Amino acid sequence: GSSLGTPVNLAVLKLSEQGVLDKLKNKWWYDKGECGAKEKTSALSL
Amino acid sequence: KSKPGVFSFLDPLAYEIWMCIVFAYIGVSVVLFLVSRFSPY
Repeated sequence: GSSLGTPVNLAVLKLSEQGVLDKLKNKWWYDKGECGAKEKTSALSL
Repeated sequence: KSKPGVFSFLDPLAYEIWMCIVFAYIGVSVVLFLVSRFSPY
């Protein structure tokens, strides 16, 4: 019964369509992420 | 300018491998000598 249902539905839909949520996910998962995404060859061992 | 070391041609194989190669050479030679010159045939 809250008057906030339709506005929040439309807000999340608008954000998804324009691309805000994806950017935030990139910001808090991949960016702000420690390890992102060549080593010299080693001599053979016994 | 990394100056390559003399005996850098040994770098592909570790020091232990060369050591044990020498040891195995000696053992092979001795075992061959033995198994060839023991039996009074």
